[PDB]
Amino acid sequence: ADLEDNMETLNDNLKVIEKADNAAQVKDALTKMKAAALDAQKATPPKLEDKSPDSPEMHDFDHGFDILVGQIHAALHLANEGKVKEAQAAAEQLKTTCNACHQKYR
Amino acid sequence: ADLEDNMETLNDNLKVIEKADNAAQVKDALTKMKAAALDAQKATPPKLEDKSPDSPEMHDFDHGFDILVGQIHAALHLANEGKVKEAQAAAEQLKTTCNACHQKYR
Amino acid sequence: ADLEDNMETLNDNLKVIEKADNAAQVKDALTKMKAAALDAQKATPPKLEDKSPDSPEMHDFDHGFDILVGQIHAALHLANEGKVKEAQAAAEQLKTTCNACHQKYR
Amino acid sequence: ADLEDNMETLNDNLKVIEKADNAAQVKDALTKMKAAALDAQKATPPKLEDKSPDSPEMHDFDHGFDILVGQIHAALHLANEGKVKEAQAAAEQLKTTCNACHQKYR
Ligand code: HEM
Ligand code: HEM
Ligand code: HEM
Ligand code: HEM
Ligand SMILES: [Ca+2]
Ligand SMILES: [Ca+2]
Ligand SMILES: [Ca+2]
Ligand SMILES: [Ca+2]
Ligand SMILES: [Ca+2]
Ligand SMILES: [Zn+2]
Ligand SMILES: [Zn+2]
Ligand SMILES: [Zn+2]
Ligand SMILES: [Zn+2]
Repeated sequence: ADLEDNMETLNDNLKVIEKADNAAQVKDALTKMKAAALDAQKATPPKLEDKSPDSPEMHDFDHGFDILVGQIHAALHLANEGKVKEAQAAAEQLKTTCNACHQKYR
Repeated sequence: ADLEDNMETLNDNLKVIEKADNAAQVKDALTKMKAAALDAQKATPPKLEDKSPDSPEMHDFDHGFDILVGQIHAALHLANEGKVKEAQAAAEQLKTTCNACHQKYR
Repeated sequence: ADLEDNMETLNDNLKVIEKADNAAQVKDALTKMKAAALDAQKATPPKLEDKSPDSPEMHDFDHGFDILVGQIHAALHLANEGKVKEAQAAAEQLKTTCNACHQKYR
Repeated sequence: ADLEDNMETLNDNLKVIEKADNAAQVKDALTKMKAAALDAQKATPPKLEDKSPDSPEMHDFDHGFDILVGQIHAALHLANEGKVKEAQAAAEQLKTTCNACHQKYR
C-alpha cells in the first residue's frame, strides 16, 4: 500500500481502539496498525522526495516508525493480558509519535 | 547497584516528573530513570534466581526493561522538543510497563 | 507478498550483496531486504498456525525478525559509508539469524 | 564506571572472546560487554560535551551504542546455542560498530 493508504489504516484503527469494548478487538486493531506502520516504513514521503536515501532526515523518518512500532508492541502486551483500558490508553498516548513525525515531515 | 535501589530511583523520578514545572526537570528525571533501568537490567530478580541466565523467563525479564527503556527514549524526545505535558503524560503511561513486569516477576 | 516470497527476496538479495562490487548495489539490496523482512512479519508461518497470536512461540518468531532487521540496519550504515567489504561481511554475518528461525519455525 | 574504563572492558573482553575455547567463556565475556556498553551509554563524550544532549550528534552517539548492544544480544543467542565459532565471528564483525563510532566521535 502507499504511504497515505497506510496512514488512513493507522488513523482508522486508532478510532476503533478508542471505541472497542474488549481485548480481542483492541488486539486486532493494533495488529493491523503494526502491519500498516511497517508497510509505511518503505515509503519516501513527499517532503523528503528530493533528499538522498542516506540523508539524516530519512534516517530520522525511519526512526519515527520504529518508535511507533515499539509503542504498538507494548500496547499489544497490555491487550494480550486483557488490560483493555490500559491498551486503549497506550493507543491514545502514542498519538504523540504520530504528531511528532507529522510536524517534521508531513 | 541493587535491583531494589534502582527500582526506588525509578519510582522517585516518576514523582519528580509529575511535579515538574518545566521541560528541563522532566528531561533530567527521565535521564536518571534511564540509568536506573539499564543498571537494573543486569540483575537477577529473586523469583528467577533458580533460572538459568539463558531461559525464557530471563529473556522476557530483560525484554521488559527494553520496553521501559524504549518508552523513556520516546518520552525524552517529547521533553527535548519542549512538550512538557506530553512527556509527563508519557511517563504516566509507562507505569503500565512497571506494573506488568511486577505482576509477573515481583 | 506472502511469507515464502519475501523469503526468496531475502535470499536473492543476500546473493546480490555477495557478488556486489560497489556500495550502491549493496545499498539497493539491503533496502529490498529490509522491505521484505518487514513485509514478512505480518505472516503466520505454517508451523505456528494453530498457536495463539500471543503465544511465546509467536513472540519469539517476531523477535527473530527484529534481530534480522537490526542486522540489516547495521549493514546499511556501513553501506552508506561506502564500506563495501564491511557491509558484505555484515550480510554474511546475519545468515546465522536466518538459520536460527528456520530450525525452530520452518 | 566512566566512559573510558567501560571502553577498556569492551576491548579486553573482545580479546577474551577471541581466545575463548568454549561457549560459556564467550557468553560470559559478551555478558560483561553488554553491562559495559549500557553503563557507558549514560556518558557524554569529550567531543560532544559542547553539544546539547538533544542534538543530532548526541542522538547518533546514543544510537551507536544501541547498535552495539543489539549485536551483543544476537551474539549471545549464538553463544547460548553453543555455537562458539559463530559467536566469535559475530564478535569480530561488531568491531565495525566500534570503529564507526570512534571515527565520528573519538
Ligand atoms: C498512529 C500514528 C499515526 C497516525 C494515526 C497517522 C495518520 C495520518 C493521516 C490521517 C495522514 C493523512 C492521510 C492522507 O494524506 O491521505 C497522515 C499523513 C502522513 N503521515 Fe502519518 N500518521 C501516524 C504516524 C506517522 C509517523 C510515525 C510518521 C513518520 C515516521 C508519519 C508520516 C506521515 C507523512 C509523511 C504523511 C504525509 C503523506 C502524504 O501527504 O503523502 N505518520 N498520517
Ligand atoms: C518505571 C517503572 C517501574 C517502577 C516505578 C518500579 C518500582 C519498583 C518498586 C518501588 C519496587 C519495590 C522495591 C523494594 O521494595 O525494595 C520494585 C520492585 C521490583 N521491580 Fe520494579 N519498577 C519499575 C519497572 C520494573 C520493570 C520494567 C521490571 C521488570 C522488567 C521490574 C521488576 C521489579 C522486580 C523484580 C522487583 C522486586 C525486586 C525484589 O523484590 O528484590 N520493575 N519496582
Ligand atoms: C536473511 C535471512 C533469511 C533468508 C536468506 C531466508 C530464506 C528463506 C528461503 C529461501 C525460504 C524458502 C525455502 C523453500 O523454498 O523451502 C524461507 C522460508 C522460511 N523462512 Fe526464512 N529466510 C531468512 C530469515 C528468516 C527468519 C529470520 C525467519 C523467522 C523469524 C524465517 C522464517 C521462515 C519460514 C517460517 C519459512 C517457511 C515458509 C513456508 O514454507 O511457507 N526466515 N526462508
Ligand atoms: C566493542 C566495541 C568497542 C570497543 C572494543 C571500543 C574500545 C575503545 C577503547 C580501547 C578506547 C580507548 C579508551 C581510553 O582512552 O583509555 C575507546 C574510546 C572511546 N570509545 Fe570506544 N569502543 C567500542 C565501541 C564504541 C562505540 C559503539 C562508541 C560510540 C557509540 C564508542 C565511543 C568511544 C569514544 C567517544 C571514546 C573516546 C573516549 C575518551 O576520549 O575518553 N566506542 N573505545
Ligand atoms: Ca492525502
Ligand atoms: Ca536485593
Ligand atoms: Ca525516595
Ligand atoms: Ca542537572
Ligand atoms: Ca515463490
Ligand atoms: Zn514483547
Ligand atoms: Zn530517538
Ligand atoms: Zn541507524
Ligand atoms: Zn533475544
